[PDB]
Amino acid sequence: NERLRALEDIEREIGAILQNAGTAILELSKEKRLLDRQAAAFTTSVQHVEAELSAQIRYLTQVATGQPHEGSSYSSRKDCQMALKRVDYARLKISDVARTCEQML
Amino acid sequence: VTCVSQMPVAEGKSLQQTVELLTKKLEMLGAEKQGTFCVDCETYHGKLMYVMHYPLSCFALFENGPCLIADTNFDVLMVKLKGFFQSAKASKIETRGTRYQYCDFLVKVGTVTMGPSARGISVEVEYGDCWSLLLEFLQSFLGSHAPGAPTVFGNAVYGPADTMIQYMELFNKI
Amino acid sequence: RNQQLRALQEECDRKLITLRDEVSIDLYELEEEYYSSSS
Amino acid sequence: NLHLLIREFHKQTVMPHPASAPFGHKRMRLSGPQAFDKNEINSIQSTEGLLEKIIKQAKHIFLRSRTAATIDSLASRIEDPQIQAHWSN
Amino acid sequence: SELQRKDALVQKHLTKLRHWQQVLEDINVQ
Amino acid sequence: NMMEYLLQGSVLDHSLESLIHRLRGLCDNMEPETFLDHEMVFLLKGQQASPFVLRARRSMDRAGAPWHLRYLGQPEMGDKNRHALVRNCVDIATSENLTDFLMEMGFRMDHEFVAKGHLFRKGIMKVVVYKIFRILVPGLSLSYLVELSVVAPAGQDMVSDDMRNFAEQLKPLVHLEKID
Repeated sequence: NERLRALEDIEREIGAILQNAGTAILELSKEKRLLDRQAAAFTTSVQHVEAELSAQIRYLTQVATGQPHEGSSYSSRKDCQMALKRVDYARLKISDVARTCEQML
Repeated sequence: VTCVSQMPVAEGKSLQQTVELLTKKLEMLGAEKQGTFCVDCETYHGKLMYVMHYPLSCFALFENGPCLIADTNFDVLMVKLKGFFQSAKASKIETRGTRYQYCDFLVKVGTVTMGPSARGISVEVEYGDCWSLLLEFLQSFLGSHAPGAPTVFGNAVYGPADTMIQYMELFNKI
Repeated sequence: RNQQLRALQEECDRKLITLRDEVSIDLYELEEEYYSSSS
Repeated sequence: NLHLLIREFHKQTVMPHPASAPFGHKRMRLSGPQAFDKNEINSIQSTEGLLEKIIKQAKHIFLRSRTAATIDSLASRIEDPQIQAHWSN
Repeated sequence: SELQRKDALVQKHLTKLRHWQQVLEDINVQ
Repeated sequence: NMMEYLLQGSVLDHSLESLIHRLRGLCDNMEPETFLDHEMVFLLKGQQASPFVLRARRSMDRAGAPWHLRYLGQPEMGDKNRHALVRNCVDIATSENLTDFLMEMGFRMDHEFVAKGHLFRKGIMKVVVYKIFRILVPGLSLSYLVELSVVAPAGQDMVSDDMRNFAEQLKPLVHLEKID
């Protein structure tokens, strides 16, 4: 939920920062300079991805042979569909009763 | 719940003849067919080898016996502690009979276990004290018999197994 | 999502049951008013 | 019908509360302490599906016949004491 | 009097049904 | 002939969150939960020289739960590349039943193992992790123990390789096996 989305956003931001640092290093070392030293840090950012790789290497890996999270748990979804259907049926019955009452006048 | 039970040891005609007469009297009373929950009575002992069954059997070692597990668990415990108990070698008898549910009242006729024995008439109450209808039915069912008086009416809540052990205690009677 | 939809269906069931109770009071009232007169 | 069948499947999937290895339903172990001659047989499993929907339709047609009897009494026994009914909840 | 009572009951039932329609639309709005 | 092939594995206490999440992902239960009870060992063996265990645990969180006495003996030394645990036997009893039988047959409270952990289920196999609590009488390892237990009759050891493969599926967690 929260932690999974946070780690995903963190990995996405890490990839974006790595791409930006690579582009900046290319633009700096292409033409003209001490700032090019920070370009080396871009390579360090690449190592961060490797750490993420390590983070993916020594990750959960529950089975690594099948798919986890058994069951879509959509029984609740089906129950909600039935509830909405009952609500619609009640609305239809109420509309019929209202038409009958209006005809009574 | 745990209702009384006794064994009027009749004679004169025959044991099977007396059993048939009691069954005919019960049928005249309106005993409906309800299967045959033949309750055995085996002895190996101060433990026991109670095999009476009420769709579950158990042996009451002492203190009326816990015997709260299923029959398979009890048999597994017995076969596991083969010899580790003090209760294999005594006479292993088995009583039988039919169980008829007249109307919210089941009656079972425990026949001769090893062959020398009586036919114990066992009844089952609904809620349970509660001897008014019990006595009204016992007097209309048999004659000078069915005294009962188990370890009941003391208040540990309608114990059947203690009554069954009391009935099996009739082994030394013959 | 499971907890969210469980709360949603609980709210829906509560609303439907309140609707049934109000309609029950209404039907009792109207049936008493109707059966009191025979045309 | 859909809700009953999916509830059946859901039940086929409550937890057994296993300690050694029950992996079943507490109704199975309840026969041990609490002697059940025929209760445990009735509490194990039963027939359902088409029969339950059929008897529900039977209840429906019985309600329809009761309503028809009431309407016939109202239309015919009008000068008679007007019988008054009230459904349950 | 019977007609007036019937009309009053009908008006009350119609008001209740309209209120229930409104709250049902609101609940379905989610 | 209900045998057992339970493997003895143990997981560090710090590595719990990832472990429970891995379990609930792969297979733990339908909304899994925990348990709470207290065990005790009864020792009465003069000629057999073998204290026969009896798990008269009372699930305090459950109301009227039957005492699930568990005996285990005769460790099977099959050497079939599996755990081959001792033959087990379960029996559900009522309140004070185990105490009454310990008083009648004659037992002695060897020791007490109060543990607590989470529940897990699979298709056939079972697994459980918990932690013991060295508490007083009215109330010593403090380590989660991941045991992959399979209780069933003898059969043909067909589920043995299946359980071994499923345990290897959780290799980043533990490497469970038998004991001496």
